[PDB]
Amino acid sequence: PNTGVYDLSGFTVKPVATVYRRIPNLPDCDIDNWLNNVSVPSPLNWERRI
Amino acid sequence: TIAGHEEFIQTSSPKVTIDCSAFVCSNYAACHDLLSEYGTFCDNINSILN
Ligand SMILES: *[C@@H]1O[C@H](CO)[C@@H](O[C@@H]2O[C@H](CO)[C@@H](O)[C@H](O)[C@H]2NC(C)=O)[C@H](O)[C@H]1NC(C)=O
Repeated sequence: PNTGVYDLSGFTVKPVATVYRRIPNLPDCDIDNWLNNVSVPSPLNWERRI
Repeated sequence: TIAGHEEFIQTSSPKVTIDCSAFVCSNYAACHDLLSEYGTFCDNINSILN
């Protein structure tokens, strides 16, 4: 090649450290705050939550 | 008497360089693979600006 000044492109990539804020809809149901309840009912009078 | 007045003549302009592949297909490799078949399109732009 000839005597000159050549513009040579360099690169950088970044795949890591995403953030993903979301502003979600409703508050979580918290099933596990009910399944870890203390007063467990017996098979005659089982409970149910919807 | 003697009168003075001034005038301005422009002799130059700002020198602008453009990295054509960074402008079109910034960091994304699929875009670079697609742009590689227009071929001699960014080189004509670079040579005109030089
Ligand atoms: C486990 O389930 C019971 C429901 O049987 C929850 O009991 C409630 O406790 C509050 C305490 O302030 C009472 O005012 C309510 O009347 C109770 N509900 C009923 C239907 O009796 C209890 O809170 C649950 N445990 C947790 C951690 O949520």
